[PDB]
Amino acid sequence: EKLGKLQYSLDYDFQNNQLLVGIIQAAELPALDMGGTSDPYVKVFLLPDKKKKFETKVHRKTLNPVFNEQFTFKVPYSELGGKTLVMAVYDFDRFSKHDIIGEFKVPMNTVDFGHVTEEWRDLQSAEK
Repeated sequence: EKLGKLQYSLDYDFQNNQLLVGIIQAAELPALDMGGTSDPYVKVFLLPDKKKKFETKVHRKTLNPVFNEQFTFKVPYSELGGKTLVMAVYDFDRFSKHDIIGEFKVPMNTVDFGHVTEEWRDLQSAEK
């Protein structure tokens, strides 16, 4: 844990009233596969905030992958106010015990979805 980072650019399509979380890449998180690599997968959902578990495409034998991967957040900015953005780097290792790699906790009230949210966001240690 203390995962490294995942830089993103999250945008709003407001006339479907949904947020968009198009990250970039996560970099150099611990390997859960038999090749000193991982098969990254990002869990992205909220509570009654929008409990929509979306999923990154699995990046085989690399935990430092760059997708620019859209986390579909079907909640308006006005609706953001209550909402809690949790994001979870999870390794789908298809065989062994799946280790949760990392996570980040992102409260809506701190995230400005006026236009495009571009900042380099770090994967913090998850203990799940």
